[PDB]
Amino acid sequence: QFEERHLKFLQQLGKGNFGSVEMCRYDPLQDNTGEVVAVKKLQHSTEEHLRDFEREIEILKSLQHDNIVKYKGVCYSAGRRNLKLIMEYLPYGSLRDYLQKHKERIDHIKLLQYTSQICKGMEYLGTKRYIHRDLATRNILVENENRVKIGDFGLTKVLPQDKEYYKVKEPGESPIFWYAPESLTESKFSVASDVWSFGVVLYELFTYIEKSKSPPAEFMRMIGNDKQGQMIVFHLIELLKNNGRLPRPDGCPDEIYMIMTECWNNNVNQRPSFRDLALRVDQIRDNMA
Ligand SMILES: Cc1cnc(Nc2cc(F)c(C3CCN(C)CC3)c(F)c2)nc1Nc1ccc(F)c(N2CCCS2(=O)=O)c1
Repeated sequence: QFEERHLKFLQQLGKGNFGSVEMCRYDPLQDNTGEVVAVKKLQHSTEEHLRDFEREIEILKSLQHDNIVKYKGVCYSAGRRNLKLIMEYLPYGSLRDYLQKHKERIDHIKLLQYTSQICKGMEYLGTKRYIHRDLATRNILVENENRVKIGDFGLTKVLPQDKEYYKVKEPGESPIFWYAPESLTESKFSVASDVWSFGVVLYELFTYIEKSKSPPAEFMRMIGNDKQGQMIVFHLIELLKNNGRLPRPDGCPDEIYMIMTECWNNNVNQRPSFRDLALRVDQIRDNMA
């Protein structure tokens, strides 16, 4: 759909797990009438990454929801190598940076608005049996002050038809401080591990991304900063099996922290569903208004 000769580079937006994203202008008339778009590409176009990137593209194309970043197309040159994914451009960047920069205008009601939008997006993913696997505020984007969207599907897996978990071990470093215990121990990913990660996202939101209060800082302080290398993971595992948890963020109401701790159940089957999470969050939001 998009021809790369018209994809005009404006800046690099971010560099992630085997991918990078650039802000470009698609200007096929070359008269500065084209629209600004986001362009995702691989930084090493090997074949596992190309096939996984094709899976990611197909997954994003199959999703249409107010709280999921919009797929716009693909662009290739030289016979389908250098595949690029074209997406809508969201002008406010990640929810992590946005929250860090506007923490004194964003009150609790607004945090719960974002929360409820994230839960609706995640429930829509669950209806397609997609497991996102990388839920974090750095991965949620801000369209405007009233709308956020889940935004990076590079790790998203489709559940097998006969099971409710997906076992995956990738080469790479892993956002272990967002991982459910069964994901750390058995590499099992499910809707319930996405619910654990969502609990961590709720924590993040209510810390307003204060630097010492991030999940990596809190967990490294809890287990001890002398842990170093693979051994860190080991200690984290013990911390979670002895019911060590991230603390209640400053100013967080007890109801919200209880939602968080209910999402951090060691028992996979006792974690709430995203529909219930949305219902509780919406009722709290209505109580506050
Ligand atoms: C699809 C999409 C649409 N619009 C936008 N708008 C956007 C607007 C911005 F002002 C910024 C920043 C704000 C902060 N300073 C540094 C400069 C500009 C920005 F970073 C993004 N971004 C999108 N995606 C995206 C962006 C950035 C990413 F790192 C990743 N990721 C793929 C590798 C890891 S990642 O999965 O996080 C996806």
